[PDB]
Amino acid sequence: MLEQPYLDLAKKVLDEGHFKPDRTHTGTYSIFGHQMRFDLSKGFPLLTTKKVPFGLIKSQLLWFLHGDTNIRFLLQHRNHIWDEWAFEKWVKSDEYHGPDMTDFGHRSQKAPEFAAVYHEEMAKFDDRVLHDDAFAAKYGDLGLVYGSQWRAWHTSKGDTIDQLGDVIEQIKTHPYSRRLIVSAWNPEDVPTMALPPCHTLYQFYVNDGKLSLQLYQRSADIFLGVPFNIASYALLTHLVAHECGLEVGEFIHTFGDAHLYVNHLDQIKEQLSRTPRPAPTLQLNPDKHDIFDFDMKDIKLLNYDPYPAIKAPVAV
Amino acid sequence: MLEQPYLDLAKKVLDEGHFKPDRTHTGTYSIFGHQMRFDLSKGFPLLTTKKVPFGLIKSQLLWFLHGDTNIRFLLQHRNHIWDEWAFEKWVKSDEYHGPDMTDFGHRSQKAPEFAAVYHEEMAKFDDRVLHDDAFAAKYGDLGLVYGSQWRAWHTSKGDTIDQLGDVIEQIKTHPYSRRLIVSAWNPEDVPTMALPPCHTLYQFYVNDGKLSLQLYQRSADIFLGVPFNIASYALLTHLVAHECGLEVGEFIHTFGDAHLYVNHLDQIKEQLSRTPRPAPTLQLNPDKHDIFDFDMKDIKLLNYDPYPAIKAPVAV
Ligand SMILES: C#CCN(Cc1ccc2[nH]c(N)nc(=O)c2c1)c1ccc(C(=O)N[C@@H](CCC(=O)O)C(=O)O)cc1
Ligand SMILES: C#CCN(Cc1ccc2[nH]c(N)nc(=O)c2c1)c1ccc(C(=O)N[C@@H](CCC(=O)O)C(=O)O)cc1
Ligand SMILES: O=c1[nH]c(=O)n([C@H]2C[C@H](O)[C@@H](COP(=O)(O)O)O2)cc1F
Ligand SMILES: O=c1[nH]c(=O)n([C@H]2C[C@H](O)[C@@H](COP(=O)(O)O)O2)cc1F
Repeated sequence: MLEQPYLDLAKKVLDEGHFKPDRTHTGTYSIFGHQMRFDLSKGFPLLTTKKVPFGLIKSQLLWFLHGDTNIRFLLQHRNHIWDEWAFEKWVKSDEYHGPDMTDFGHRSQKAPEFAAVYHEEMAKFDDRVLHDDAFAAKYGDLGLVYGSQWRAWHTSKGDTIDQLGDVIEQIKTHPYSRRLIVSAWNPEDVPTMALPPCHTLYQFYVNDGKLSLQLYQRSADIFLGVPFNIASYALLTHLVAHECGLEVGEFIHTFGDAHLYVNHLDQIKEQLSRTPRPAPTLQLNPDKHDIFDFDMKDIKLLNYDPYPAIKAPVAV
Repeated sequence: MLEQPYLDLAKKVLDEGHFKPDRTHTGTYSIFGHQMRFDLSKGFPLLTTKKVPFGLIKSQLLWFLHGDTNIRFLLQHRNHIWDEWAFEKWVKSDEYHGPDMTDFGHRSQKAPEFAAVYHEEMAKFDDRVLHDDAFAAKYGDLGLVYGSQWRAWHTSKGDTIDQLGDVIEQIKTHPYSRRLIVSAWNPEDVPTMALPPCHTLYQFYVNDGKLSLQLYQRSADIFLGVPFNIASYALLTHLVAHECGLEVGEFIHTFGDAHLYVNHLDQIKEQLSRTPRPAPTLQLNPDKHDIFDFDMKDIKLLNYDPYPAIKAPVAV
């Protein structure tokens, strides 16, 4: 079945896992080291044992897949996953001056009155962004995010290398090469960023005509973060092979610290009260080949019958 | 037993492996994706089923572990593993002008007369290096090799980040962090190098006082290259914990393309005619703490009873 992978990763953590403090409060139960593997020939591992929502996953990928470091496309696609860091880079400073708000969010996962401000002054924020190009360009252009990492490596001699572009042009001409990597971890930049890229390195592979991919994710939350991650990189592979004219092999997903949060383990146990159903299947439009173009009307997920969605608290 | 890992990786390739052309002639049998794991508490995985030689492994590590991009320390330590690329960057050019030699080596693994030249003009090379500082500094300073990758990241704003230094100072103060990485893959530099770093990324981990490490190696030869690699990173971990005052956890070693060469598979089958013996145990001197200092008289391997060494041809 395609998603038993997750359920044996998540099972093995609350069984083998050993406790660690984190970079917040809530403890983690962590394993270090896992290869999880999915056979893309017969699927698209979006969890049938918990609604996970393909729409925000597509948007986010597509944002990444064509330069963007600016949340104004994400906002205007009803997606707000990367919304708050834009507010941290602003609540703090010199145009804004308003509410209490310096530090919000965690103290809004359980708040005071906070909800009508963290939700209403960072409403006004995300609004001005979508309509004020000036404002968009500043407090909504996040800088360094996977988008500028894959498509824009800033180099010691002035300019930017579009790495993923180059690896999709190697996939075509030179298929069998052991070099087919996109790193997202740049040292000049990591004694700095809010989050360093959690999705560090991913190499690709052809062999027999179908493209595998492997992703080393350095820090992974078992419950909330790992559902989107399997699916995104699975969506990213389906898209590279429709470009490079290849079939689908594997999506292999490796880990450093796969960790569960102690504040959401009653909830993972409830997910294991469910048996996986038949796995869903994606569609990508034939009339669009340069993967760089896809809108939402170019990737269709079909026949996803999920079990009810299970809620958990971003403490980060 | 600690090295059955290798023998089930190497077994699984000539069994599951599927054929691929490479960046040379000789075909490969390759798997893509493996986590291999060793429990350093009870060992030091140097193969007992084939002599592998700790001396050249120590030298090479130590070279790496204190700035060097120059083979004059490697030469003067009777090690010549990185010797020939120094000769390719020279056979080719303007001080040298001598023998036929432009392209040598492969055509010396099976040569014409080649042996008394590839071996005698690149004798004269490695000699002048060890005695002529001028010459050392040029045709023996390899530039970018793991040494300048770990200890010298060249940055867009002028200077060099000593990454490994910084990660050993984080290991001390902040132990439990999901950030403890040293990448060796720099994009500005990889549309270029002879070999891109085969040992791309490695993150570390404490938890309960003993340090694990995990290495994603992008391209690995099963037979010749993978023996040194398990041991080096195992030696590298033993050294970080004696610095950071930690015990030893695991050494986890992940793969992209683990591949065997078709020209050395009679030879791997002969290694599997042997049962592993008791695994060897290393020593690191108590009076030397800054790992940055170790000479050869600071790491002792004890009680390594190996099976005879099994020879195989560098075609690259
Ligand atoms: C990328 C990026 C930046 N971020 C920020 C961020 C903050 C805390 C985190 N916490 C955990 N455990 N994992 C994460 O991936 C994570 C990411 C993201 C923002 C939201 C979601 C997300 O949709 N969360 C839940 C929604 C339910 C809820 O909390 O109310 C989900 O659908 O699973 C994922 C990533
Ligand atoms: C690092 C680096 C650069 N290099 C260059 C280089 C060239 C061809 C290769 N071929 C293979 N299969 N794997 C490699 O790691 C490799 C590396 C190295 C040079 C020598 C050895 C080595 O000692 N080889 C054999 C020696 C026996 C022989 O060939 O006569 C061994 O001990 O296993 C390893 C790495
Ligand atoms: O440190 C090294 N490791 C390594 O394994 N090789 C070789 C053999 C390996 O199989 C190949 C990597 O494949 P590619 O041909 O893509 O470089 O280079 C060379 C080195 F310098
Ligand atoms: O893309 C992302 N992935 C991710 O998982 N996180 C979170 C949750 C994860 O557990 C943590 C990574 O650990 P660290 O605290 O070391 O950053 O950051 C945030 C993102 F933006």
